[PDB]
Amino acid sequence: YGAIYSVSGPVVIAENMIGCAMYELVKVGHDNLVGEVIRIDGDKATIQVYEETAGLTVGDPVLRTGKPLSVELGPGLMETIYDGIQRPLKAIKEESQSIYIPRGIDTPALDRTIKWQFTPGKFQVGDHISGGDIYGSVFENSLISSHKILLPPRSRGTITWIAPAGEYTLDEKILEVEFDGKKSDFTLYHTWPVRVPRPVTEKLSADYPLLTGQRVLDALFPCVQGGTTCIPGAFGCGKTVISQSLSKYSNSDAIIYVGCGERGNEMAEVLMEFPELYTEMSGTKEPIMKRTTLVANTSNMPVAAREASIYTGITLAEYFRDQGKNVSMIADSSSRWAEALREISGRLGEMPADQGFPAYLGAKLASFYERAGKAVALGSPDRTGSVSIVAAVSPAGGDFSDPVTTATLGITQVFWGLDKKLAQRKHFPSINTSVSYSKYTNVLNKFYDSNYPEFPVLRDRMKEILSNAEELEQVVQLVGKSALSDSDKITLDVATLIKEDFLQQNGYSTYDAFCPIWKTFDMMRAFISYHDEAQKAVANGANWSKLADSTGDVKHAVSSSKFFEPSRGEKEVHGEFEKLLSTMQERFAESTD
Amino acid sequence: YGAIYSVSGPVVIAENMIGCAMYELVKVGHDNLVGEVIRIDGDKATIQVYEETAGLTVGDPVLRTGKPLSVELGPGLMETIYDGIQRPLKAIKEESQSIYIPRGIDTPALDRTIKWQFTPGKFQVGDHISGGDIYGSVFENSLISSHKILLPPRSRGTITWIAPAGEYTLDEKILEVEFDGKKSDFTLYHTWPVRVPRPVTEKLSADYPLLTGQRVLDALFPCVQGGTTCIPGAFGCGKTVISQSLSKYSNSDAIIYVGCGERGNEMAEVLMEFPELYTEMSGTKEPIMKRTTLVANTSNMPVAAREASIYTGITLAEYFRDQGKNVSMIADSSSRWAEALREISGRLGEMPADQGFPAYLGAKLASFYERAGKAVALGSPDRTGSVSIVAAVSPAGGDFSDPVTTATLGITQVFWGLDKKLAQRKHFPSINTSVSYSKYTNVLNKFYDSNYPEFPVLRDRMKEILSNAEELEQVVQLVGKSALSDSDKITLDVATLIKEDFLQQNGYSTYDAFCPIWKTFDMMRAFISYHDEAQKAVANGANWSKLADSTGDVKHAVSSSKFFEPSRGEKEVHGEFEKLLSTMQERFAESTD
Amino acid sequence: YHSQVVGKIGYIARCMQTIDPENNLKKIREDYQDVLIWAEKNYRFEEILEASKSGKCPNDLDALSRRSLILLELLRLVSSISPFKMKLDLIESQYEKMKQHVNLWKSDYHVKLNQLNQLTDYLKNAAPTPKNNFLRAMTSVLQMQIAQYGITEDNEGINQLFKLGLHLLAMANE
Amino acid sequence: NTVSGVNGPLVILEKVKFPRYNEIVNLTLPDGTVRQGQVLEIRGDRAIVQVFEGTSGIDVKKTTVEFTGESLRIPVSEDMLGRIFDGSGRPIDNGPKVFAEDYLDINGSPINPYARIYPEEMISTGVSAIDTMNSIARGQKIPIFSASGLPHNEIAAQICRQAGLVRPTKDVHDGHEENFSIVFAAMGVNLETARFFKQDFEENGSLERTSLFLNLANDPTIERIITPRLALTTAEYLAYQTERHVLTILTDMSSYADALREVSAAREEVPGRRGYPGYMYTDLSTIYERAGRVEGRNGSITQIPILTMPNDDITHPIPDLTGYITEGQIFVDRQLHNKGIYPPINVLPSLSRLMKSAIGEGMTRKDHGDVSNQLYAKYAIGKDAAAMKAVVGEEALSIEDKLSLEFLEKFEKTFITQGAYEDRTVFESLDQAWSLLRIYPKEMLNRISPKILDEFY
Amino acid sequence: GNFKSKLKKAMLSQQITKSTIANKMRLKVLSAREQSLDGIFEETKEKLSGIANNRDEYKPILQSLIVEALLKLLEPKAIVKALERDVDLIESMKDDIMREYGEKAQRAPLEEIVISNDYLNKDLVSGGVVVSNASDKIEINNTLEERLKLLSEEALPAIRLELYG
Amino acid sequence: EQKNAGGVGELEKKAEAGVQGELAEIKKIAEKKKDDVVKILIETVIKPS
Repeated sequence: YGAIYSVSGPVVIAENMIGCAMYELVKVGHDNLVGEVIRIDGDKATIQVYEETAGLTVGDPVLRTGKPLSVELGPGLMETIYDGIQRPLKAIKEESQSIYIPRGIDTPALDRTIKWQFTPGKFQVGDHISGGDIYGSVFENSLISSHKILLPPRSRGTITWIAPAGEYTLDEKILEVEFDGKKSDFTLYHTWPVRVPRPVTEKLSADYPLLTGQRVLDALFPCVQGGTTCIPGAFGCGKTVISQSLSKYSNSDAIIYVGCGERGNEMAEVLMEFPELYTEMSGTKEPIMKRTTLVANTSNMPVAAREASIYTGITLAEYFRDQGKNVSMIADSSSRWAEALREISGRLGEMPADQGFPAYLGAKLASFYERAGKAVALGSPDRTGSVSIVAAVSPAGGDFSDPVTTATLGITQVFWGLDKKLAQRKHFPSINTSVSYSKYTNVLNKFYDSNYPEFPVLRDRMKEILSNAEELEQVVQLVGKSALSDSDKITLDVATLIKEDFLQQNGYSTYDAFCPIWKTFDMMRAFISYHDEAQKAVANGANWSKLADSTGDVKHAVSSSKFFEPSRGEKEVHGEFEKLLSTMQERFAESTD
Repeated sequence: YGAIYSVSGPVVIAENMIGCAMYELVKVGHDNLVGEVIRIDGDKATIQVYEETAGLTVGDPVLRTGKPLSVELGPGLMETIYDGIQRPLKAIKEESQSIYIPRGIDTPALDRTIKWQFTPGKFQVGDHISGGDIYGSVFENSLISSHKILLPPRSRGTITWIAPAGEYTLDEKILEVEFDGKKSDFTLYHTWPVRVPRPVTEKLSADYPLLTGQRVLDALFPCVQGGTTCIPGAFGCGKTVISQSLSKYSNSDAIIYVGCGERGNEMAEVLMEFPELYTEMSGTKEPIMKRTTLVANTSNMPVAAREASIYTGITLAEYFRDQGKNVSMIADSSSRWAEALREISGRLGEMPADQGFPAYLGAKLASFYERAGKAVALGSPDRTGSVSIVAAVSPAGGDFSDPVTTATLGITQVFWGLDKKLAQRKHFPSINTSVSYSKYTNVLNKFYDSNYPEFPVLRDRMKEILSNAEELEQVVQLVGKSALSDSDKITLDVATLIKEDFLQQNGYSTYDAFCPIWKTFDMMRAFISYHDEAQKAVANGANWSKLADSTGDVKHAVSSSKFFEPSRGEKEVHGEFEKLLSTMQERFAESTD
Repeated sequence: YHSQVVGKIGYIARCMQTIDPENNLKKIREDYQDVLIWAEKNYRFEEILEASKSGKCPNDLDALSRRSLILLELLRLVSSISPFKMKLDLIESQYEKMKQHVNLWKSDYHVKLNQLNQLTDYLKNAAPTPKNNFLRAMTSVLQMQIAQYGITEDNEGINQLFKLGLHLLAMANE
Repeated sequence: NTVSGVNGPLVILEKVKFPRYNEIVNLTLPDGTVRQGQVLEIRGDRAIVQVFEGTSGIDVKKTTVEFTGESLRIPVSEDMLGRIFDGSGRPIDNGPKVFAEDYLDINGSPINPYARIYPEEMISTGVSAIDTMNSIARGQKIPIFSASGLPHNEIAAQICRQAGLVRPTKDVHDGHEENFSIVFAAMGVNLETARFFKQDFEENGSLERTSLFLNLANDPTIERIITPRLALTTAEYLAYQTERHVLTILTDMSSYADALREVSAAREEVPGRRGYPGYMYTDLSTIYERAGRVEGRNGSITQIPILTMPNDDITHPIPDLTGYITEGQIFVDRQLHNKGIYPPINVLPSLSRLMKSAIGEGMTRKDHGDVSNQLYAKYAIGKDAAAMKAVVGEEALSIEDKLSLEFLEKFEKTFITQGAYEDRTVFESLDQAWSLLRIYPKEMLNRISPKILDEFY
Repeated sequence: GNFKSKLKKAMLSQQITKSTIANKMRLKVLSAREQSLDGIFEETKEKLSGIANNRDEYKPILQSLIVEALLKLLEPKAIVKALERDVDLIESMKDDIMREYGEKAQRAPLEEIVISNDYLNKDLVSGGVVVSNASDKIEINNTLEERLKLLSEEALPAIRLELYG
Repeated sequence: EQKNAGGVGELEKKAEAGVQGELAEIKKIAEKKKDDVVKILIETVIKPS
């Protein structure tokens, strides 16, 4: 077919190509290496390979398979690790004896000899089918039914053969579709392109929250299941602690970890720490390992796996969202995929337009966030699904106001602050009230306020108290303090306790890193009631030391009530928060007089 | 050999060039202008022209010499001025009647009309020889012979015929080498390319003290024999005064002056001021001009002489260090050679790095910085030599964030400060601890402070008081003098007296003379004893005006101590500094009671 | 590589033969027998380079540079003490004491030979005068006391004569 | 193979595409000297190679080229330690040939067991300020950041001088359960700074367990950048082959960034912003790809690169690109070096996220990061109190601002001040940090738990 | 205190000779192993030089190297340069090189073998020929000494591990 | 200081007497099986590599 014209870096150019697309995958070299032609100019097409070049010479045969290069979706996704193309690193670790993917060693997208339990769905002989419909199920990971059998998208017809219940393999057909003749046989696994998005029936608004396990995040703004939010990073300011605490504290049915580039210790520490740690929805054994999907790519891996890792993670998140379950998508980070696209653009020779980044990094980065969200599931059943996209951002263009962080912050809908200076005082993640915003607070306030919501009134006074504490802290150090009012000192003292009990958190404990929504709303309502009681008592005539000494054990119990966990009562609410209001009323009445 | 195909800008194209090497020096056209081959593409080679020419026709022949551009190594370099292209300026000044380089000239590499006295060393007929051995000597100075007759590098064999002592010329051969038959004859002068570094026998650590002759330079951070020093600053910092004072007041065997582009008056003032002064190293009959080599480079001179001036001066300093004598290389400045390399890179059409400078400036500066240093002399005799390169840097637009100052300051181990505000007070170059540092100051203070000197305690306390003087001046300027105590005023007056007495180099009656470390040790000990007596006298009750008026003639006598000549009763201790300790003790005793 | 070791071996053999041609330094000449063995017979550079590259001669150029520098310092100290005669046992004990130090040109023994070489070098190219006659007699008495007492002992007469010679050299013609 | 032309360090040859990528070739010049080179890029009917040692003496028709037929590999064996070797073929490095018994590639083509194992035991070079502020474990990439205007070669010489003495305290501390190996890789640095590090390593008595690699500053950037892959390949082959802990230092990254910026002047690739190429993350990640734990628990591999900031900014491509591949960073102090304190550092922007899980049991306490967070917040409060008190005076400073200001000077002049060859355990550094941390009351600290803070203060 | 500082400064000097002896022993061991490999390779070079003295059995070895260089060249015309004692064997067996080269490839037919007057020396190359293109642009060294020297870099580790292990 | 004045002779006695017997037995064992490596290297040189 084709011939290797020139090889420079990790990308190889092959000429003698006719009728090739921009997404078809072919084998480059004499070892049958995995690759995909991203772009082509004339007769020579440039294809990025998933392995490095360590002896590849020109004049090698390049034969295209005749179809697009994507990942295989089916049973065997959970309890597996893929680098950037869903390749078994455990098989290469035993066979090849190394950790990295070497040239000339390939593997499949899933297991072949592993048999699964096949169960028939709601289809029979002569029943109608469509793309994304529920055709069956897989009995693997028996803690929760996550493996759902779905048909390929853009393909419909009638079910001519209905396989019965029993044991089957991943290489034998059990279903056949007939729509104007025999189109093709269907197996337990299905193929789908990673560079092509998954279609849906219709988009819907977010009306369900997502428990991320953050006291300052859920206390500051209402969480949503299926929203888009960004997280600022500084390369060592508490991003991995919030990522591991957000992944462990997540209560979704599936976990999709997609890493374009990391240091390397976080991938092995997350995989080894994942099968020995129980989350909020954990079970007897394998609570995070059985329900989580591992797609980790390091900095030492190729740029093709790091660039295709976001497409494989978004395709796995859309595949898990198409089944009708709630999945949390954690991406870390977009700066590694933008750095890999800047390395591929620097190797190809494209002129950048992002101050050291690619010109299409803004549209390609903004298009990745648009493919994640809550909506109706594609197919005739029309199930309810959602995908919460949590992607971290970090500036690499040489400034904090670069176009990558501006496009990623403008395209996002949720705001999560993170400062390196505030994280050094043991207050990670230090969120900013002036740069924080949430658009789904009005829609989430109907259902959350319909159940038991009080987050808005204490949240607006908490944000105004944080802005007044920041303005008083900047004006005090700027102008110089020689006196202090009791109203600003009470707001600064309430902002210090709210920043200590809310901003202070960790990613390795559960006593001071786990709090319910009712306990956080009762603590924020108790702090807002104590701030309103101190502000109302200060207006009637009183001192600041007489107000703090009049409060006494109320602020020490409210500040010391953030290290416990729910182990009492028959619900999330506890009796310690209800008894603090009666002592806070007597302490507020005695503090005034 | 070749023919000129086209001439665009300062770069010319010559076709039919297949024997020309990289960086080979040849003559383009009939003018005999200096040039070098920078790049070659096929049969047509690109030759960059450095000399100014406005009569170069398209089609003129190019005559290649067959070797790269270098400098001559032999007797006759001292007491003569030469250019960067190995051309005599005195023969062009006498013959052409122009002091500068005319538009198109041709002369020999050295003076062939002056005979020298060649004497045989310890060699004999039938003894083995090697490249670098002392085969003879040439009498050039009244004290000792500086031009040592040595063999060329990468040459060995047996001495078949040894020439006797007498008068001869550089063109006539006096030595014959027998190795594997009749190889070739040797002469008094030898050639060496400027694009290849000379070899050495072995490297040694730089821990020997180098008497530069400056009280401010050796007082704060004195350099060592074989190190690298960088000095930044704007126009008007005293680079030619430090080069002439370092060359005349230096105690090394040879002085290397390299001009990388000046205004023109500084080279004539340094050349005429070099033989008009008297050397303080036991020498007469023009001792400063006889042991110093002057490289004349102007601002409107050729780019080949300015760019290859550091390689020719580093090659001559490497030959003088290989001969067995210690040589100190003073260059000012590398910003003209970096601007000439950026001008050649901009005219050649290559990709720059930042501000028009090429990316090879770090490797070119690292090659010249790696080519100099202290080590064992090459040859069978195993002599000891040293090469101390001191090159000042300047910005390209007025900022110190350029790659030349950052690469020269980062690659160097010793830094020399420069204050713009202190330069207005006639104290340029003034820096104590805030803009300069030295890694060899501990080994230099430990080695020189063993028997004679006590510089480490007064240098540490003077560095601490000089570091606290900036915070005392900033706190006195920002807040005021009411919050400051008498110790900050005494340390501020001691920092102004030590900075005015040490940083000041221009007198009011005559030029400053040479001063050793023993002379500056009495002034630093008198300033440390005056600061300790003034600070200790204020604790027991004493006015600041009574102590500052109690000092009196100590500050005026300490200022005029640098103008007087050394050896006024002793070499390590002076009689003038002894009265300041008794007067400070009498004023401190009278100020207490 | 091998040419520097062959040139250092031939220069060490020529310096060893020019140092003592009477066969009196058996201790210094015993350690230099491996370099004097190839210098005692006619051999080309290809035979010394082939014999040194095949592991049959000394190839450490770093140790041969310091070992040749110690023999050059001993030959320079023995040649600088002329016309006075030094003892062979004092020269062997001075070479053994100087060779046993961690730094050869770091002590005062090299500074005393450099000061005597600068004092004799300053008077070797000067006319007859009172400072040249007094410095010549002080350099002759310093050469006789340095040849008789050695350079290992730090006597006050050698330091006073060296300080008087350096103080006389530091003066001018007025 | 006849060369058509030569532009700078790269040479263009006219021939068929018989050789492959990374194919070693020999360039025959007319001056009686043969040089070796590696093909950086291969094309159809042409090849681009870079001279490893010099570029002077390249003709068009008078010179010829020949292919060796073997890839660029460095011979590594079990006898490389205890002597000076080189991988560039130079006779001034104590032998140009190592004479190893195994042939391994410089890019990890045969094996690369890294990036798949977490750290288990902690490591300490003997600095209470560096190990106390940032938790360094076996297999973590803790880089030391430098700046233009400070002695980074003295800090790298102190880090190389500290190698060999921490191995005896590491066995008694239970941090190392095998032999210790040292790997020295020099590329782009001057020979004067490398000679002081070799004389300090030989004077310290640790040259037998360490191997030195000498790379000159007058050779091409492909040889200096290729030397760290050979040093990391020899350290990974020695760590995986013998089951020992290998600690490698790579200085300097600025010379590798300048060599990468000077490269690609005749190839089809173009440089990005600031003169450096856009694919510098892959070249910087290739040296860090051989770092980490080994497969099967066969020893470990530690890498500590020394990078000097030319602009003094934290937004450069070398520290910004190297900071993403590494974990955290250690920023040195330029003002602390002028006062006479070494090794000066800053705990304000220096933070490690994996310092909690990287620390183990039996070699360090659990309250190390709790005192480090309060010490970093006290240092930032002392810097903000000094900056706020510098402008106005003694009016905007509070009671905690004066205690943080005195604790910043006492901690900067007490914990940062140490010797170059001195060593100390983690208990002595934690006891000195706990003793120096007792300058503020317990009612104004919130970066630690009350149970661990009440027991030890 | 001064006796302790002088005792430490006097005691710190042992590591230079203590490391220099271990460096000299490790350099002497590598010099002995390289001296044994340099004699084993000298015996292999003497056996290869003795095997090249044949006149009838040496034709397929040079014909296989000329066919190997012709298969890497892929040109229709190639000049074969060899020693003064090898052109007579290739001149009488020039059809076997074109038949064996033509039977293993079909991208270009070999129709002429130009044996010029350039004779290779016998003191630097013991047997073998040098195949080059007709335009003099690409030259492939197919000598036995170049193949043994280039193969010694990969055969030296297996012989070194099998000889000292 | 006497232990450092007398330690200058141990560099040659510790290096010559340290490894002096292994260079003869290694050359004897290497010279014994030299025919197999010479026959394998001679057989590999006579064919294409």
